Amino acid sequence: LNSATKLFSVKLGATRVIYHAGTGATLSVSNPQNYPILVQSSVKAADKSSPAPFLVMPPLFRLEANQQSQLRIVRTGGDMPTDRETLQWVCIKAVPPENEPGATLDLNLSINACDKLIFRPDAVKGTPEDVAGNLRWVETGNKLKVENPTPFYMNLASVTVGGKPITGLEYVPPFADKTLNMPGSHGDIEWRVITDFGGESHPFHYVL
Amino acid sequence: GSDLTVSLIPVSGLKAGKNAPSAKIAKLVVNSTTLKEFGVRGISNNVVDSTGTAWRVAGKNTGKEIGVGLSSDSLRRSDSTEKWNGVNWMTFNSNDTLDIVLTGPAQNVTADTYPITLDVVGYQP
Repeated sequence: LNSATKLFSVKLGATRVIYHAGTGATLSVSNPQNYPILVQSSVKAADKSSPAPFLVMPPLFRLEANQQSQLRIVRTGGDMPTDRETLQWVCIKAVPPENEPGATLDLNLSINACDKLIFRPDAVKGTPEDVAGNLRWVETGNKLKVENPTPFYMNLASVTVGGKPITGLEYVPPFADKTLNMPGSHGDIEWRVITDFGGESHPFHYVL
Repeated sequence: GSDLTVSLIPVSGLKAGKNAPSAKIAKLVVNSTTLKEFGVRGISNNVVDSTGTAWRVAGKNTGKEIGVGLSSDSLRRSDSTEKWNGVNWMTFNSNDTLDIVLTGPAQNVTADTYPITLDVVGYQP
């Protein structure tokens, strides 16, 4: 067959990065391809469009075949709240070389692996999993409201109502509420959050 | 599974001369054990929609254009359209595969090599 398959991948050392105010942060990047790739690393605000007051070093480089390298993340400015987390996205775009050459296709890809970059002020102590039991759940109609009274982003891994999973989950920002679609349930609510180290927490249980 | 892995796979059908209407020409597969959804746009000289899901691509040797894009069945699989980095992205469940077709009415295609590049984004939960 005429046209070749494009396979393309990039490996990140973690699925989130916690930027602890008092200390810069790091993120590993690896190239599973047998050829060099270009790596462009940027940080976007929570709107996923506006550029954030953080830079990645190196911001643009060529990663060799099979090479693993460490990126450094630095807060450059901005006025960060001192009493709650701030969420950004660090996006690692990877681009292969152009391919070497009836009707045929020359198929190629560009991929972007984005991780939450969560800025944690010094005054915000502990981790979200310590207080994720404090999420409140209120049913109104076919919608489930979750209230987060804590200074952390709550990055839900899982919510089930009567064993029925909720999909289209979104993070719950600090001191804020979010609305989820009821999964046709109910009574018993179980939730897990993704921890600072990428694993799922133990479940928390609540009854409405 | 750990890592973002994307395959763009050519499918049998594309030929020089008259093609079947909406003929499939490629298949997109996005694999990650942690991702729930992805966005995809064609990377292109031109765009027909604000979503970058239909565009024209020119042959390397002749410069003749073909129209390509997501099948109308792939499009119906979209969950939402989001604005990410200044542009509209259609989002998809990371468990769906998508089809790229020759768009619109039957196309008469000149023997050439046509480059197609797709840009894929995954925001990790």
